[PDB]
Amino acid sequence: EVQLVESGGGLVQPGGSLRLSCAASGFNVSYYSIHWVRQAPGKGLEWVASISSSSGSTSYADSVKGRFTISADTSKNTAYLQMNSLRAEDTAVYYCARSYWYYIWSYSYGNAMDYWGQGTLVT
Amino acid sequence: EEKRLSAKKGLPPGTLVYTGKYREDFEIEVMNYSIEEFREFKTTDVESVLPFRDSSTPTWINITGIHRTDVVQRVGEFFGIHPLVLEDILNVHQRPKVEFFENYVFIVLKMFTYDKNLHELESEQVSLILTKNCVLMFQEKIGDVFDPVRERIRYNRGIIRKKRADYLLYSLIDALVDDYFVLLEKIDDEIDVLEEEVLERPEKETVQRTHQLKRNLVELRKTIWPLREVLSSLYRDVPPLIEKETVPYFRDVYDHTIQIADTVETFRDIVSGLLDVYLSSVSNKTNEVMKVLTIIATIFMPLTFIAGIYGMNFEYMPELRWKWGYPVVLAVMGVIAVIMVVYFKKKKW
Amino acid sequence: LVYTGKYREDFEIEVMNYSIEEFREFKTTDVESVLPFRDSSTPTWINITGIHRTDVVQRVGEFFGIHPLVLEDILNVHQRPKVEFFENYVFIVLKMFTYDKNLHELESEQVSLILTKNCVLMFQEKIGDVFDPVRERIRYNRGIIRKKRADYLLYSLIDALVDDYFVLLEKIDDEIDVLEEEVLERPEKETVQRTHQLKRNLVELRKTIWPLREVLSSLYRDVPPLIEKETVPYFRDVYDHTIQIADTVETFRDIVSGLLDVYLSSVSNKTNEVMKVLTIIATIFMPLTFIAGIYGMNFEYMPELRWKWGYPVVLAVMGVIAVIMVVYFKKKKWL
Amino acid sequence: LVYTGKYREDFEIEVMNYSIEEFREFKTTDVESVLPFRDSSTPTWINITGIHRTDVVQRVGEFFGIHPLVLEDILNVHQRPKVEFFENYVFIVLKMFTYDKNLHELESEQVSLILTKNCVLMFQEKIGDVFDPVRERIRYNRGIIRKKRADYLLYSLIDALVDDYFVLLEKIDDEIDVLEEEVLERPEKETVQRTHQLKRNLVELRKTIWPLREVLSSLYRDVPPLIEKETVPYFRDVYDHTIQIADTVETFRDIVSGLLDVYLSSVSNKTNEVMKVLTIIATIFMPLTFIAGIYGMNFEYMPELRWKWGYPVVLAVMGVIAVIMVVYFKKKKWL
Amino acid sequence: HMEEKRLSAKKGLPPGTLVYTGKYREDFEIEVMNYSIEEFREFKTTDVESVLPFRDSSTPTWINITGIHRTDVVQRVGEFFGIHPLVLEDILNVHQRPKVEFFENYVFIVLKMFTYDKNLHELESEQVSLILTKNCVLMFQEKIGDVFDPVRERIRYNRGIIRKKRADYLLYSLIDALVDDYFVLLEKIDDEIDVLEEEVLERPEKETVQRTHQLKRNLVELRKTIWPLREVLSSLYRDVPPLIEKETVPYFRDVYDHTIQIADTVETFRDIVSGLLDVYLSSVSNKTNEVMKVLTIIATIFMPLTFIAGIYGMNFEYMPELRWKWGYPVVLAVMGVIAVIMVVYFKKKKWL
Amino acid sequence: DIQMTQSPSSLSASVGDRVTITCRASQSVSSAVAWYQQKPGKAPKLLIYSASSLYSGVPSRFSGSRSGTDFTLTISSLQPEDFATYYCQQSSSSLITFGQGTKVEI
Ligand SMILES: [Mg+2]
Ligand SMILES: [Mg+2]
Ligand SMILES: [Mg+2]
Ligand SMILES: [Mg+2]
Repeated sequence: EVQLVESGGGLVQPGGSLRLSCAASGFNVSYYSIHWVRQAPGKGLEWVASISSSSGSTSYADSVKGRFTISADTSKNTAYLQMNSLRAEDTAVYYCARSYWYYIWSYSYGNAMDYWGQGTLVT
Repeated sequence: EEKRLSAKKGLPPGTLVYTGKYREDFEIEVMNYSIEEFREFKTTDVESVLPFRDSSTPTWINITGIHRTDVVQRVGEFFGIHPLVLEDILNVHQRPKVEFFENYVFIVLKMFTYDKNLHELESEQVSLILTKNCVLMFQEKIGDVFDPVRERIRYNRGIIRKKRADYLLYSLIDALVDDYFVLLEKIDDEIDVLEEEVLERPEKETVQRTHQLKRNLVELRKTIWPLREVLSSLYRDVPPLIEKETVPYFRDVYDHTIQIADTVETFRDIVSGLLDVYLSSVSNKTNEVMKVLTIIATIFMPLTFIAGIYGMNFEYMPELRWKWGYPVVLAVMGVIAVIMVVYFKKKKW
Repeated sequence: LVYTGKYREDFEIEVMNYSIEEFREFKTTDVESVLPFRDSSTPTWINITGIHRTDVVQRVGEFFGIHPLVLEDILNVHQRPKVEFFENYVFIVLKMFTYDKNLHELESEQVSLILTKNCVLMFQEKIGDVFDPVRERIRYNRGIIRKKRADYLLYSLIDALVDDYFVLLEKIDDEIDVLEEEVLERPEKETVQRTHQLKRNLVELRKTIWPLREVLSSLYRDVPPLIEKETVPYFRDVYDHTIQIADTVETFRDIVSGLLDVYLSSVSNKTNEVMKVLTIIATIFMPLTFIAGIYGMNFEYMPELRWKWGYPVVLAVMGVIAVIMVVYFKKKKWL
Repeated sequence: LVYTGKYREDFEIEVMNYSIEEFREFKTTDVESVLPFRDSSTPTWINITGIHRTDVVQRVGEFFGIHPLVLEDILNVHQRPKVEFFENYVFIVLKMFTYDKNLHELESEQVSLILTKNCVLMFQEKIGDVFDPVRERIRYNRGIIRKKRADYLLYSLIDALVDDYFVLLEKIDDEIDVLEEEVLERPEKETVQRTHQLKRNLVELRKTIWPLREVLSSLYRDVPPLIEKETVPYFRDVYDHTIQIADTVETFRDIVSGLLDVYLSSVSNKTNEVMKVLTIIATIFMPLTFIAGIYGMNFEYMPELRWKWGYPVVLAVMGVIAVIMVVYFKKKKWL
Repeated sequence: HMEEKRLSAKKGLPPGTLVYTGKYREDFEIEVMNYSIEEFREFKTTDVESVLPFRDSSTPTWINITGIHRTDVVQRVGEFFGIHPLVLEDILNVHQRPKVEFFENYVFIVLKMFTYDKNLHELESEQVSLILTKNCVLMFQEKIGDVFDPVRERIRYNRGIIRKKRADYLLYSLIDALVDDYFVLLEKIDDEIDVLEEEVLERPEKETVQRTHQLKRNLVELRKTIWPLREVLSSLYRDVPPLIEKETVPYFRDVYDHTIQIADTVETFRDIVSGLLDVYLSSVSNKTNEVMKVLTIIATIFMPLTFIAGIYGMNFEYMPELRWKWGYPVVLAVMGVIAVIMVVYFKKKKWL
Repeated sequence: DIQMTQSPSSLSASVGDRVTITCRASQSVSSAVAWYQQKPGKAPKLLIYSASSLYSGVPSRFSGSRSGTDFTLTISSLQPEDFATYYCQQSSSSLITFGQGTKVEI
């Protein structure tokens, strides 16, 4: 019932900017968290950003700190990741993931990326 | 009841998080029983159950799988429910409680499951919310102890159809207390089994099981005392939401809780003694080894030195060729051993 | 007027004035330099690391108007957390904890904070602290601390302290898990010592965190005009964090107190096993050596004449008796 | 009428008059000084210690119009802390404690608070009290105690006495600290004596704390007409501190119970170690002496006379037997 | 439950008989204290009828029936005062936990008076039943002796406000006196625990086990009595029956708090006795450990030495038993060195 | 920033044998670590969360374990589809961080 689809990537010259849109079906972005993750082909996964549209709190990776801008249109129920000044390493597949937190102790909280999108190439 | 949702570290502000470890399934089932007709409505969608807020007839909404936090938030918003009530609903690790609001009554209760062949007592939190003429109910795993009420509503047995939502809440709480009673019966069975096993076969597994029973009884105590308190508060004054004609029935439930409380310490006492018994019992086993060892010394250790006293390589030894000296001394030795064995038979060792 | 603490190794004074435009800071032992900042309209963070020197503390108190009783309390390192309020200044004492992974103990330091006008004065005891996050936030303009008045500085100090409490809780959780595998799989006496030390540490954590919860709750609910109405929700956040810490410490104590039971009760059945081996070996060999002594008795009048081969018969008798002892055992399977 | 206190050594009277404009000090032991000061406008506080001098206490009671039943309760010392409310005054019974070294038994002290108009009095049996904080607060003009009436005086005295439990539990913490090494490296009878003396002290402490909470609740709930608000939340705070005391004492009780359990374990393990040493010796030597007694026979005809230095061969066999006997213990980690 | 609350049917008994369940038949007495604001009159009789006309007395009256073993008097009082036969059966049912029952005409309370005799460390219970009806309070006692003497002194000399008020205040006063006696017995239990601690620590005797176990059973029964009494006082405070008049409802909260303290004390005492058993086991373990050490230190020196003695009991054709240059003295030196090493090892390991 | 190391870099095995992968952190994280599968040309799929808890629909052959700051994934009974690239995460901090990646082959 829950589906994530990404659009708006695939090719852009280095030094430019491009915005990837994440559309969620059978699922409300209001009550969950949306994560953008990166993976260069043949390499490992790399977390990029996280947005919680309920409050607007925004978290960015140490690689792309300030470089990117993540937001979420609750009315349109989408998550936007706008990348600026694309570098050589940024050519990779970008994945959109649903997040839900769980409980370990009263002081430690952790989330699991249970749902994932298809993932779109960007160069 | 506080005006502010309590914050957490490491979470974005205003986040509601499920706490328990149950995520297998999700289900919604609605029972709108009227004075003459009833309906059963099972579904997975949440927009279908929401319109049932303003139904004139009493309604029983049951939601399984509160791991789906968004459904809980949506239903709370649609019913005018405080955010802290939702935080309490989704926080499993808390004792049973009751809170009175102007528009609804909120109750947190525990129902237990006990498994044979795996002596684990498992607690599942259920939240009851009496709002207007409806009863919202939040479980966290499939299966409950409220089937008898379901058959009562289905087959018109009893009084439930005649009455309003307060009687439905009473029926649910009474069913939960009856489940507590059957839990106590199961624990009685296991504690008798454990008492016999400890008293006649003390090993390490018995001590592990006995301490497991100790922790289970402690958890039952910790969950049954707040249950007694909340039943008391439910029947004591409760002006706004519950009609007076119902508060005698709640009275009975209160009585039951008291009984349960008494019983648990009875059980507690037994297991609180059981550990001590085990020690004695295991010492008894060691004593038996003692007995054997003592015997194998008493009739064998002394004989040796007499078997050495006149078994020396001593030149000045008179009885070297006495007339049948060896048979007579060996007969005396056997007599000594026999009489000392009889002496230990006098002590019954 | 004596320093109760036993640490006097190092002393330093460090100050930062800051504003929206630009900030200045210095690290010098001069005590007169802090005085003019009393008149600064900007908010300033003034820290005196060494409190062993009573003269500097007295001078700071007399310049800033601290009452003598709380000034004496500042030197009293053995004091439970509390608050005190005045018409111009407020005084709060907290504790900072250092925990080592290898050495299973924790060290406590008394950190005093005084908030007055536009200046926040900290009295530590030694070098090394957990205010590096907020300090870097001020230096690098990260966050909104520079925009806000002097009160957000006190809020940020308390925030950093509770974050340090959280990292300590992470370490304690780590050690508790490791100890869980240890007691489940390697039960011995140094495990008992380690568990007991951990229990004492959690007891200390509880008895210090509860007064700190009271400190934060009183600072929030009282909300004097000095503490301002703009930092109130942030203090509510710190209060909720303290709630988290207290619940975590409580459940950790539950676990660690429950760890030791089965091992302690497991005694007195190993004695059963040592008795079992002792008795099985004794009841086999001691009667056998008695038989050897009887048939080896040097009496000079015995049937030493062989007839049938006697030595093999005696050895076979010894073997048969040993076998019958072996058979007689484990019939009741007690061993 | 009848004196029942155990102690009669000292007899001292000390009165504090606290006001915004000034503070008035009492010295000496003039009994007739207090009576004309009955109706002073400013709130006043009177300590009378050593009520063994009965004539003084009956004189001051009669001059103050106290109920004779209240005097009978005051003289009696085997009385639980309870409060009685009257139109003219209010009567509170309470107990102080003190702890001592080299004689590990804490002893109590009957103190009868009496609040009449703006006057607050109490009757001690021994010199000294835990009222030093409130006394120095009054003398040195700290906080807002000076401005408020005698109800805040009662609050401050009760709060100081409640906070005395903090130093009592700190003394108990020190004693537990000593007992830690005392039991972890010297399992001995006196360790048991000391530990359970601590246990009885803690249970007696909680037993006395319960009526203290009861009387604080009785003051806090009724809201007497004389106590016209502005001090009730302070009494609620004292209730919170009482809850803190109860929790901390329960935690200490759990710690010392664990200590008694670990002493049990240490004794059992010492028995195990001794009997394991016995077991190892017997296991390694019984077959050895059996082999030695095998060749101690006296047979005329033997077939084992010579095997290429057979005696060294049997010695090597015995050595191998001893080696395997001591070694199979090593795998099982026995000892 | 509460199914129609009708009379049971025991099989040994005839269909309707009410039987006394306790074990006291020595005493019988009726003590009446009829008091008002200005005067008070009291007397003692054995004729039940002479106390019947006090039901309709406007002033409060305190009837006391000592020796409930006489079922005829109890049944006569119940018939006259309109008390249900089930309540009479509960009155005569000594073996029963405390409870409180609210009826339209009267309030029924069951309480236990505990007595503790030192030097015979068992405690005895005596059931006392209270029935508050209109302007009268009936008390039923098993045997002579009661803790209600301070209430009698208050009534006689006109101390306190007890003379002015109604029968509900008298019921409060009786229950308060009973709870004070409970505090007294808890103090005696504490004394017993102290003495037993001395005995269990210093002298690990056989009989100390019996004393500790009977003390533990006494604490169990004390808890099983305290808890229903706490529920009784809670119901008196909160359920506010019409006969309490609502002016004395703050008086019952004090007794409720007293019961709370009593329950806390009994729980702590139970834990302390649990610790007593462990300390006893510790001392007995040390007692056996000493003799175990003695046996060990004898064996670990005299098994190797007897092994040395035996190993030269060998008889071969070619033998080394021929003495070297003073072989026997060097053998004695070797055994002495072994013994010295072993005794040093005992000194090093610190036992004997 | 916090970094997680996942070893071994590769593991070649047949079916029916236990497969163990370990995973550690620069500083200890309590339990907020999760294990994910990845097929060639497919998005990652959650296997384990909270360092020891199976997901819903995941087969029980997979099982996570924790020992201080040392997390492990084990496959007691391997199935032919198990061969894939396995990843950790860290969720303790707000700054999520993966492992390097371990590929299981035949
Ligand atoms: Mg010889
Ligand atoms: Mg021997
Ligand atoms: Mg021999
Ligand atoms: Mg020999």
